[PDB]
Amino acid sequence: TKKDRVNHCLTICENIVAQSVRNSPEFQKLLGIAMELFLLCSDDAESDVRMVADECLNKVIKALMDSNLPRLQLELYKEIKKNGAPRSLRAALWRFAELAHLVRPQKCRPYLVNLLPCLTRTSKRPEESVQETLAAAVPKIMASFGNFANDNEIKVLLKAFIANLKSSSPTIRRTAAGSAVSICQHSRRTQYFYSWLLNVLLGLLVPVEDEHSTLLILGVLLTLRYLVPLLQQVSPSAEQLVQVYELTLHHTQHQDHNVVTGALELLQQLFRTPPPELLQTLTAVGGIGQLCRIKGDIGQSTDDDSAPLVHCVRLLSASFLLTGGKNVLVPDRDVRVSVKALALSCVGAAVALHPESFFSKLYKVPLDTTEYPEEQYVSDILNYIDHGDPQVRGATAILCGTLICSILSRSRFHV
Amino acid sequence: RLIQYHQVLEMFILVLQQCHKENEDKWKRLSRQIADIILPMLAKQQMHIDSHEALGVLNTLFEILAPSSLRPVDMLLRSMFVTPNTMASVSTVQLWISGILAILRVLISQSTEDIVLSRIQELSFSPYLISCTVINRLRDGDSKNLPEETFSRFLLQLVGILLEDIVTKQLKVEMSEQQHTFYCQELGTLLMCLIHIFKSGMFRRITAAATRLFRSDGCGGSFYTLDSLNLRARSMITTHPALVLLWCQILLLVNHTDYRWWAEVQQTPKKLGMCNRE
Repeated sequence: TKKDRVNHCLTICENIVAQSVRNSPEFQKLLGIAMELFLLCSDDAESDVRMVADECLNKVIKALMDSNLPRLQLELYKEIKKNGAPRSLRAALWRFAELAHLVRPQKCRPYLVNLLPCLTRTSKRPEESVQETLAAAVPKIMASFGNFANDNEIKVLLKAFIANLKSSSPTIRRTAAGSAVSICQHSRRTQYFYSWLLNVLLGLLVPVEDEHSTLLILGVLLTLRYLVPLLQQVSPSAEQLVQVYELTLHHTQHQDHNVVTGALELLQQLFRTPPPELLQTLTAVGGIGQLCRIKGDIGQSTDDDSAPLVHCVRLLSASFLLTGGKNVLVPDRDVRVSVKALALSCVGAAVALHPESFFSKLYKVPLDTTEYPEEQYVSDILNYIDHGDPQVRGATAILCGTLICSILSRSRFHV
Repeated sequence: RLIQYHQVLEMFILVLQQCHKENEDKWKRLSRQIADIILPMLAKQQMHIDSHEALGVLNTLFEILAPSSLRPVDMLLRSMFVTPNTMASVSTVQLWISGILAILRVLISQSTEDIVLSRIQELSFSPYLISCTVINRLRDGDSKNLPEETFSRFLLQLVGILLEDIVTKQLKVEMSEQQHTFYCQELGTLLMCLIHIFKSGMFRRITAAATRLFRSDGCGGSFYTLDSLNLRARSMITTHPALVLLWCQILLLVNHTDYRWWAEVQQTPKKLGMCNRE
């Protein structure tokens, strides 16, 4: 029999929402049954015997929100601390996160202290739906409780999440990246912890000329993509931001196309929202030097005589977009259309900062002219305007628009 | 204790306006107490007046101050003829020029030309206070004459610095769009102050000195030449036609009627075109 289980796990939600006899001990411990049951109907073997559970959890919560909020908060924190069944944990956790902002700023310190162990524990949980609920619950909880942690507790949570950056599940890696960035962001000393996480992530891949897994690399590149938006002016410095840029340039050359995609997304987020000092380093002619085959010498990001963005655009083009002849497009078997679209978007984002890079010869020292007749130019990526799939023609259009705007902006219309 | 913010300057305009009617000797005493704090801060770029609103609040505070508080202009002049600790950052240049503009409006609206020039003669500021070499040093790194000449060369070097910063500075690498807006508003205020100085007829000595300087040359590259300023202004035609027209008005106020500038901004003869050029 289950129909009357639905009827019971719905009638308790029909009784407590309407008594007008609350604010008295006769209520709280009947609520102590309603919540312990609605969170038990949550891990049931039947579909709708869980849907009525969710509906009545929400009803009891929203009807008694301002009336008896702290009671519900403790009731959900308990089923979180239990580390029980997965579905019940997801239920209690997501419902506790959505109410974190309703905790008055005298219980955020007890709650944070109590939640830190539960959070580190549920981070080590191998279930993927649990990791989704946690990726959604960590920002909400931090945005309400992080002003009440000391730097040691925040570093504990941060090291708890840095471990999952080498995990084999992509959900787990994404939850780790997002939770680490969001923990850093909603902390008392935000910029110091940004720099701390930058140190940790660059240390995880200190020698680029050294095996670093493919999963760790993906996790670190994702964490850096998430962290770069927050670096819009201790504080993180040009040294380690330039090291991040170097890491990205190195890993766009990886042989696994998932690492190539992660590095292209990082380079995209880094050219679209560049930290104000990395921007100055990349656009400066001295640049970093002051601080799918390539087929030839395109240069180095440490070169003089040219800003590092010239080399970055040369790298993207010579890698994913240009063979090196004249109007010859790279096949899709050599590099897929996803990587091609992302490389065109990165070239557009770089041209937005440095239009001169668009006009470079593809190779500083040309290919052997005995067989290659004419030197190709970076601008030949515009031949992708008639590629054959959308999101590559569209990216080439975006690049033309960005290029027009950037040329008219750099020269004062003295084109 | 909180006077470096322009909201506190508004609170002080109010405090002063009310102590003015309560008792006109608490008024003068508090006005002195306020000027003696503010002017060294402006000299050292400690006031947060890097905005249009803050500069306006500073102007109206200077107008509300008791005149006795600014009566000997030795302090105003010592607090104006300064250089910043660096001019590699846009914010420091802007704060420095902003304090200069406030003090200069005070000098041309509450004092007379002869008083200012006499006091400048006593405390011998040199025109080389900001020379092209001092400017180029402060931009990356660090280390007789007539009073009207010193004043005019100072204002002209300011004009040159502002032109160079508005023309040759990338629009979101070094400065934000708000910093660019303020740079152009500062240049507009400075050029309007100069137009008032050359057009009102109350600064005949300064006007004559400026007409002499505009016709002068680069003393081996010590000061901005008129051709250098004009080459910087000719590139602002496509982006800042208002500031360019103020510059044209100033060129007429000093009788620079060369057809190298005029037969080119007027497009004198022998595609839809840009509207700013029109």
